[PDB]
Amino acid sequence: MKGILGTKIGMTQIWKNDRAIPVTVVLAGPCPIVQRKTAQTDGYEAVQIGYAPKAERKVNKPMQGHFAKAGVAPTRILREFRGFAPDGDSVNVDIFAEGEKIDATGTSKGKGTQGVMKRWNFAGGPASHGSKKWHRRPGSIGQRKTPGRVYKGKRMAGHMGMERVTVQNLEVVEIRAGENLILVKGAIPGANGGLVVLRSAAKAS
Amino acid sequence: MIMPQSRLDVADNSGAREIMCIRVLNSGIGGKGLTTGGGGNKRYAHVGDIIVASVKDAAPRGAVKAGDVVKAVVVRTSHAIKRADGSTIRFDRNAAVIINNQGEPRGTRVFGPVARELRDRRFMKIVSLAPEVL
Amino acid sequence: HGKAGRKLNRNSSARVALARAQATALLREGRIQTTLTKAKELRPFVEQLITTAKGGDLHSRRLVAQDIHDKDVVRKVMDEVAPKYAERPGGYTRILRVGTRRGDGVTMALIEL
Amino acid sequence: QTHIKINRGELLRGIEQDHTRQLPDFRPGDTVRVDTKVREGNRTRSQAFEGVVIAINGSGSRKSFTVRKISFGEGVERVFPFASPLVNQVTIVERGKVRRAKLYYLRE
Amino acid sequence: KHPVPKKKTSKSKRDMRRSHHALTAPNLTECPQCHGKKLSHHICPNCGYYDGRQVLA
RNA sequence: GAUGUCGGCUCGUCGCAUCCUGGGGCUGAAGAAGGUCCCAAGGGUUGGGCUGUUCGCCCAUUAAAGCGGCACGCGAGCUGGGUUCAGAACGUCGUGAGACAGUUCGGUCUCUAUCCGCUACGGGCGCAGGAGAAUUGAGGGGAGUUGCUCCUAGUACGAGAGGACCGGAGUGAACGGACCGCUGGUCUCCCUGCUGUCGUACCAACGGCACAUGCAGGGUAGCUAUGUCCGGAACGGAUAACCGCUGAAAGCAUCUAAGCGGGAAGCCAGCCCCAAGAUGAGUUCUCCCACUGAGGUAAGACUCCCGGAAGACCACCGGGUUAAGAGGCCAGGCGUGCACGCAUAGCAAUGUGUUCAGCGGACUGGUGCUCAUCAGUCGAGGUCUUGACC
RNA sequence: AUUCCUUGUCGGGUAAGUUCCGACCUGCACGAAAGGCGUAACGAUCUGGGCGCUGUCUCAACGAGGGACUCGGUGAAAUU
RNA sequence: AAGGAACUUUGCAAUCUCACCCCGUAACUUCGGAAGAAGGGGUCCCCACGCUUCGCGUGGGGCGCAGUGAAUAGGCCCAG
Ligand SMILES: CO[C@H]1C[C@@H](C)O[C@@H](O[C@@H]2[C@@H](C)[C@H](O[C@H]3C[C@@](C)(OC)[C@H](OC(C)=O)[C@H](C)O3)[C@@H](C)C(=O)O[C@H]([C@H](C)[C@@H](C)O)[C@H](C)[C@H](OC(C)=O)[C@@H](C)C(=O)[C@@](C)(O)C[C@@H]2C)[C@@H]1C
Ligand SMILES: [K+]
Ligand SMILES: [K+]
Ligand SMILES: [K+]
Ligand SMILES: [K+]
Ligand SMILES: [K+]
Ligand SMILES: [Mg+2]
Ligand SMILES: [Mg+2]
Ligand SMILES: [Mg+2]
Ligand SMILES: [Mg+2]
Ligand SMILES: [Mg+2]
Ligand SMILES: [Mg+2]
Ligand SMILES: [Mg+2]
Ligand SMILES: [Mg+2]
Ligand SMILES: [Mg+2]
Ligand SMILES: [Mg+2]
Ligand SMILES: [Mg+2]
Ligand SMILES: [Mg+2]
Ligand SMILES: [Mg+2]
Ligand SMILES: [Mg+2]
Ligand SMILES: [Mg+2]
Ligand SMILES: [Mg+2]
Ligand SMILES: [Mg+2]
Ligand SMILES: [Mg+2]
Ligand SMILES: [Mg+2]
Ligand SMILES: [Mg+2]
Ligand SMILES: [Mg+2]
Ligand SMILES: [Mg+2]
Ligand SMILES: [Mg+2]
Ligand SMILES: [Mg+2]
Ligand SMILES: [Mg+2]
Ligand SMILES: [Mg+2]
Ligand SMILES: [Mg+2]
Ligand SMILES: [Mg+2]
Ligand SMILES: [Mg+2]
Ligand SMILES: [Mg+2]
Ligand SMILES: [Mg+2]
Ligand SMILES: [Mg+2]
Ligand SMILES: [Mg+2]
Ligand SMILES: [Mg+2]
Ligand SMILES: [Mg+2]
Ligand SMILES: [Mg+2]
Ligand SMILES: [Mg+2]
Ligand SMILES: [Mg+2]
Ligand SMILES: [Mg+2]
Ligand code: NA
Ligand code: NA
Ligand code: NA
Ligand code: NA
Ligand code: NA
Ligand code: NA
Ligand code: NA
Ligand code: NA
Repeated sequence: MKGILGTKIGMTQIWKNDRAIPVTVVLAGPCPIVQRKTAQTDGYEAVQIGYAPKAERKVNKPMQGHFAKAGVAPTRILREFRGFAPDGDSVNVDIFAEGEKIDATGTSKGKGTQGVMKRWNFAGGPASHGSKKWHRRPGSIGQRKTPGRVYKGKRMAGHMGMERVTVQNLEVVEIRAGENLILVKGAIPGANGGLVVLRSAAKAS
Repeated sequence: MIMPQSRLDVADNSGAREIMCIRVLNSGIGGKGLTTGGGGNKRYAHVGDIIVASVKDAAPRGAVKAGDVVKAVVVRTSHAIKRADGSTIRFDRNAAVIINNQGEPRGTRVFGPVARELRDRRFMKIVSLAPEVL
Repeated sequence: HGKAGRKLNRNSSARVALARAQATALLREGRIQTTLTKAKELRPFVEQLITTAKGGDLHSRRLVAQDIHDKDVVRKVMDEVAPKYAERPGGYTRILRVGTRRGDGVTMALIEL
Repeated sequence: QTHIKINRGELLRGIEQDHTRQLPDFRPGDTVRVDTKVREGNRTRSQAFEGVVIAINGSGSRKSFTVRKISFGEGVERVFPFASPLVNQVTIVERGKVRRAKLYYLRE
Repeated sequence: KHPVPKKKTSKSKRDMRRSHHALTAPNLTECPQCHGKKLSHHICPNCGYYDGRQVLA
């Protein structure tokens, strides 16, 4: 249900009680509400929400027009949510509590054109027994005269990375209201300064 | 870590000097004796982990002789072990303690500092024979 | 990935003898034309070299001599150029791209002080 | 991906100075760390490690040091977070004369 | 040679392939000094200016 | 006028006559452990000794270490151990040249993909105006394993010993996704040390070559599993074997013909990702608009430049002087670990002080010192019919 | 190196050995100049075991350089 | 990193080893040899003294992780 947008700032050490908890700092800047998607007026229930602030000199006339309807301030990023529909704007306070589990999603770092050993784990071949197919290079791709063809959606070299990724059940260690900061036990995908979306625990234990 | 084929030093007077790993188990000690393994993989024996192994070089006059298949518990790895406070421990050599199906030491005493995940793993008697618990 | 920090065109001794040779050249001649890439690569190296030499301490000089193996030039940068560049924050080097070439079809450019 | 105007360095410091702890000026030579050991159910033990510092890795929360002891004819290195809450105090036993920041040669 | 093609290719196909080979026309500018057409962010190869005059005519 | 042979390695996918988990009936099923049959292919199905082996036996484990198919799958993917080339030898048949139910040592496995097929990524056009951005989801893929312990409870059960289904909690293995804070790896010139030789006239200090880092020690960012974080599920609908309710034909009986219920790791949905070229091309917010006789133009974008945790090229993101984008510069962090020079001590090699020194790639900020100047190209005036509304 | 039956039987080494070593014997089909048996030394020979060491493996990572990729210049081939 | 032949037809390949001095060196043997078996130690700089000259020996002292400091450089053994 509820959630917000922020920036991955980094990972650091942090003891809680008597144990060393690795955490990942996230800036959940205040998020304005720019549009209310009513199912009646649209077709589904949702809320549009903005993040990084932009200079009006950089904002398209149309986009300015959009922002004027609610009249907050031009922002660089907009996204939507579900079942979320409160009043005012979207600060992580009251939203997330320390101890609550959360689904943290973002765009991974991408690795470009990675082989199969990297991409799909694979296993490649013997490095000593006399080859020409060391490191990677896959084995075969099919069978033979039967379906003389390779299966749709199979394991080959490709673009690894740049994917939407959602990690589930992360613990909210600490929350600094006013500094608009939040700490999350463990690692979140994507790079520092990356966009992250922190959503309520969807289907949890 | 620990894995089969991997020669260890014996931290006890069970008779055995150096023993080679035969297979890594899943240290199922508790309740009555030692229990059946939490699986047939596990590729590395951590500390406080029960492994099976063969005696390779043992001393003349002792409870255990060369060629003997026997289970032992790992007391000292060169791989580093991370404690929950955040600290870290590691020993210059890898050693174990030969035991029996009840998990008790075949020797009369232990030689050298034993880990401490051993206490966690409920290896009370080992910790008993042990000089220090680092 | 590949999120490092420098350029390479050949090996390790190379990029060096290069940056050095070219730095020397520019310092000596005040402006040279070269490939826009080689120029880009030279800019910061040489800027930094002015800043070293821009110290006056015999140390700073003996530092500079590690790169500039030409004495007349070390003296130039040391006693003439550095001094002059004393009031300006940092780095007076600029690049002007001329145009494409005929031999290999590579865009050329001028680096100068 | 987002391009906010904000110093992240300072941001991290802010959430890390609350977990930073300053120790005696050691660098070479020996040390005795008196550590608590309360993970024994209820009883709280105290053990001392005394050895030769050989590591000054990190800073802030992440800062730590590696000390090496020979205990019962067997080599032993420990690694301590300056800020570990299972560490009471640390004392310099004596200072040492060395020419580099590591000492990974004391192992042979 | 393992890398041999089965049949010769058709004029049609062999041209469809080439439907991505058209060079882009250099977008040229008018030089505000010697009214000659030059290459953006470069130096007018004619008069030699670029905000005041740098290269030798 | 050629369909390359065994085994392995690599990579898969499918059948069900099901090795393990799941649900059942029956028992010579007390319990616990089993036997047998029926339903059920979601996932899983370990590592080693010998042998070319496929098999098979053995060591040590496991819930389990299933059986087959795909040209006994897979050599324009690898190997070349086995087997039908040329050498040699033994046994052996033959007078011989030679031969094989034999055994043995040795013996070249061919850089470029046209088309289809597959993985990644762009260009065009379409989607009845030209544009910026937010999206529903028809559909499609991924995922799918499982042990042990504790509680229930030492209860039901049983002479005893032994010892539960159900339910409720913890912790592992292997696997996968992400991540780089920790632990470590690497870090091809970031710092230091060392040797021989050559040079900067010599001394001192340095540079080069000894690798495509001379050698050694260490190491930031980045990248990285052996490190860490998380996941498999709950709920729900319809079912399989099977188990029941009401209940006729056999005015008894009966899960069955009408009707209904319960019930599997399976199916559908749920979870993660893609997805309007879903040519039936969808929805919402906002902007410029009613020129001119194909072309000036608006909104808007492109080219060009400077870069980037984006990347083969394209593409994607940021910035482009109303500027903090990169470099430089400043400060700081971090790495190296005490510079040159001078002074002192010593016959000297060295030591000590100045000196928490000096040097410096990637890190974190600040600052208009440099370059992003100037300018060009492209880009709407929105078909028709029917219906409704003022 | 003659072995078929056969991975023969026992012992040695190994946690586990079809090959290897030592014996025995039923030598399918050993045998004294197509020499029998043994032998120090020798061997880029063939077989088995051990020590040390290691990316050969568990299991891959990082780094470098030369190509692969881009632009300009020159521009083939088998095949069909 | 940890492990160290688990790889595999086979340690294939690639490591370890590596010069010169000193100590020391098995079975077996045709007494020549096996042998450089194996294994261990040394190795730089300065000063003084000594000697047979480029050096070397002895003693004392100094520096580094390391002193054939870079290059050239045997891995060994048992058995058939
Ligand atoms: C049915 O399909 C088969 C039929 C078979 C009889 O023949 C094969 O093809 C043969 C060929 C590939 C050779 O394969 C070898 C090894 C082997 C293991 O099989 C893989 C077999 O060997 C055995 C079993 O002992 C095999 C007998 O022989 C190959 C290695 C070469 O020698 O390549 C060589 C070299 C690369 C060249 C480029 O130097 C040239 C290509 C080649 O030679 C010459 C001299 O050029 C070429 C010019 C030529 O003469 C040819 C055209 O006839 C091809 C050959 C006949 C066919 C595929
Ligand atoms: K480190
Ligand atoms: K005859
Ligand atoms: K769907
Ligand atoms: K290698
Ligand atoms: K070309
Ligand atoms: Mg094929
Ligand atoms: Mg077909
Ligand atoms: Mg070189
Ligand atoms: Mg044909
Ligand atoms: Mg053919
Ligand atoms: Mg069936
Ligand atoms: Mg039962
Ligand atoms: Mg073998
Ligand atoms: Mg067949
Ligand atoms: Mg086949
Ligand atoms: Mg062969
Ligand atoms: Mg012949
Ligand atoms: Mg040969
Ligand atoms: Mg093609
Ligand atoms: Mg699906
Ligand atoms: Mg992964
Ligand atoms: Mg870091
Ligand atoms: Mg000279
Ligand atoms: Mg000198
Ligand atoms: Mg030279
Ligand atoms: Mg030379
Ligand atoms: Mg050279
Ligand atoms: Mg190095
Ligand atoms: Mg993992
Ligand atoms: Mg430099
Ligand atoms: Mg900066
Ligand atoms: Mg036999
Ligand atoms: Mg035996
Ligand atoms: Mg005769
Ligand atoms: Mg010869
Ligand atoms: Mg073996
Ligand atoms: Mg591999
Ligand atoms: Mg690489
Ligand atoms: Mg090591
Ligand atoms: Mg070793
Ligand atoms: Mg094997
Ligand atoms: Mg070899
Ligand atoms: Mg060398
Ligand atoms: Mg050699
Ligand atoms: Na270089
Ligand atoms: Na299956
Ligand atoms: Na097996
Ligand atoms: Na199969
Ligand atoms: Na080929
Ligand atoms: Na080539
Ligand atoms: Na249960
Ligand atoms: Na035997």
